[PDB]
Amino acid sequence: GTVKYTDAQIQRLREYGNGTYEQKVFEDLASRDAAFSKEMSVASTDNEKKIKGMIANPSRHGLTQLMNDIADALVAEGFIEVRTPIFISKDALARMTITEDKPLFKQVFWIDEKRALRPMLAPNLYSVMRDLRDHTDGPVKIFEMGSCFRKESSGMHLEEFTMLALGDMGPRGDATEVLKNYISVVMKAAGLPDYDLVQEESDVYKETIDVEINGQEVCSAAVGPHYLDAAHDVHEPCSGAGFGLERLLTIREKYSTVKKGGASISYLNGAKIN
Amino acid sequence: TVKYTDAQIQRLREYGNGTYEQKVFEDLASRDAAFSKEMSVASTDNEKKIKGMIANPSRHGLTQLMNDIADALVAEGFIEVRTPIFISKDALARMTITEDKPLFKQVFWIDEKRALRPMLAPNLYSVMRDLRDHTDGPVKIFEMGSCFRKESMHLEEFTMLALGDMGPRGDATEVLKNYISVVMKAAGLPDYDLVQTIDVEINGQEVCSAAVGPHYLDAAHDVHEPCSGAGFGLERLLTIREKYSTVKKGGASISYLNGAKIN
Ligand SMILES: Nc1ncnc2c1ncn2[C@@H]1O[C@H](COP(=O)(O)OP(=O)(O)NP(=O)(O)O)[C@@H](O)[C@H]1O
Ligand SMILES: Nc1ncnc2c1ncn2[C@@H]1O[C@H](COP(=O)(O)OP(=O)(O)NP(=O)(O)O)[C@@H](O)[C@H]1O
Ligand SMILES: [NH3+][C@@H](Cc1ccc2[nH]c3ccccc3c(=O)c2c1)C(=O)O
Ligand SMILES: [Mg+2]
Ligand SMILES: [Mg+2]
Ligand SMILES: [Mg+2]
Ligand SMILES: [Mg+2]
Ligand SMILES: [Mg+2]
Repeated sequence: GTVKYTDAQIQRLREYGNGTYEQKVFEDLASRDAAFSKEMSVASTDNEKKIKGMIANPSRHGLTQLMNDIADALVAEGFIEVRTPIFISKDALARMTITEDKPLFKQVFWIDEKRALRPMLAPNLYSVMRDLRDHTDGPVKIFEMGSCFRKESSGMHLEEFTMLALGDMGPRGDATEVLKNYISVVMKAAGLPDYDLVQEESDVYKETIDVEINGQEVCSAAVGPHYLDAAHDVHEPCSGAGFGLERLLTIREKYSTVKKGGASISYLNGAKIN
Repeated sequence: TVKYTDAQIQRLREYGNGTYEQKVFEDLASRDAAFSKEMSVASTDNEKKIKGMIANPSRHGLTQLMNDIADALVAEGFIEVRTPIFISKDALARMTITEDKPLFKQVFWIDEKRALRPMLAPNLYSVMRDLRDHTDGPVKIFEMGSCFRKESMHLEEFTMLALGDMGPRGDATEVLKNYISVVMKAAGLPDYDLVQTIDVEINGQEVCSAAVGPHYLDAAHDVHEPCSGAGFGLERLLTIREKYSTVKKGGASISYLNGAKIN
């Protein structure tokens, strides 16, 4: 038939269940509602089994594990892991071209008149990369994993999310080829070797190369552009990429929403505890 | 006798991780000679350390400390959790952090109803209680993450380790002291003092506060679960272990990287 679960039913099923409910079709409302009742019980049973398993076998958190898996792969390739402050300045945002008129500006959480929660890692990474160039003539390769914040409103969007951002200044070889190779290192280390690279428009970067899995963006990457590099006193080929770690984990683990695999007081590693 | 001047101490600590406050000199000329030499050594040592990190990169020192402690706690039966940085005003109020408490004035507000967490306890206690709804046995969990406080060994953003144990125990104080030992040994700081609630100090500097039975976290229930917990400042632990001359060098920064100044 053509009858689907209602939007409310889909939300109720996804609360405790990680099935693919949006695909189901039914002949009529009675059959839809009977199937909903059955699948709500399955979802709750499966959820409880997962919680009992985590209690019986304590483990590192799934998001922490993914971070460690990727970070170890990048260190093995000669990337320095950095940690930078969550607070950044209004000026730092302006140097990314994120000023009052831009849409991303409206998504920023301000702490005071001059400081904000970072919505991206690039401002701090540009700073650190430029300073590291003072200490070497070779490539400068760094990465950070940490929380970024944006006002949002819900598909694959969190207000606090974990970005992995990498930067490579002065790469040996063509900057685009080098960028594609480091994307490959990350994706394989994350357990997601199958993905598409797709050119997309960008307010900040003009054009990005995005990593998409079945049409879902999990990363944006860019070489420069020159104006952005020069705004950070960078005067050589440069590239970087930013990955959404909860998005990666959600896709790999087949969680039905993006809210289950990261930080939460309701979910733990895909299962709802309350 | 003369010591390094206050300005000389600050200048030496900018690039250097020596212990400069103890040095004594016979006269200004010898102080100034020693200062010039120690400044030069600190700067060259710093440059070499940065060149070594570029040449042979490693996991960040703070990330490594988190992993070392986390490994040890999971081996002891603790579940790792991650909770949001944002918490509600009501959650703080249930913490007893109300408009009158001095910590309240240290809170970074995001809007009228939400703040950056100044500690991990409110979220950790909530998660422990919910996990206890799913088992008959005790629940032991930990989190490591950023907390935020307006401040004057203090950082505005710092990394807390918080661990908790809820449910049937038996000699809760000795069990809590053992969890402290597990963390401190895994961090590479086996020598410390317990002080009085229990505080952990190294040479007089607080690095952890711990408690049995903080039933104030649970005003919503008449009957409480037994519980204990402990909170550690990870930058403080790393600074002490690595002998960095300030607390600003081992954690998150755009001027320091693993103890060394990059600008
Ligand atoms: N609110 C969010 N929640 C979770 N992940 C996010 C969020 N915003 C961005 N990301 C991730 O961070 C990566 C780099 O950020 P960025 O390129 O600025 O995202 P974006 O273009 O705003 N993505 P989108 O909002 O889906 O169109 C993205 O590719 C996502 O994987
Ligand atoms: N601003 C800060 N910067 C770094 N570490 C901190 C900070 N505040 C607290 N900590 C650490 O977090 C642990 C638990 O927090 P808490 O018990 O609230 O600290 P506290 O009593 O305010 N300590 P203090 O401010 O040194 O007197 C402390 O023992 C410290 O190791
Ligand atoms: N568009 C997303 C993802 C993205 C794209 C290109 C980037 N290029 C860089 C170059 C140098 C240093 C850091 C970066 C950086 O993080 C970066 C991040 C965002 O920024 O949120
Ligand atoms: Mg967006
Ligand atoms: Mg996009
Ligand atoms: Mg994008
Ligand atoms: Mg204090
Ligand atoms: Mg204290």
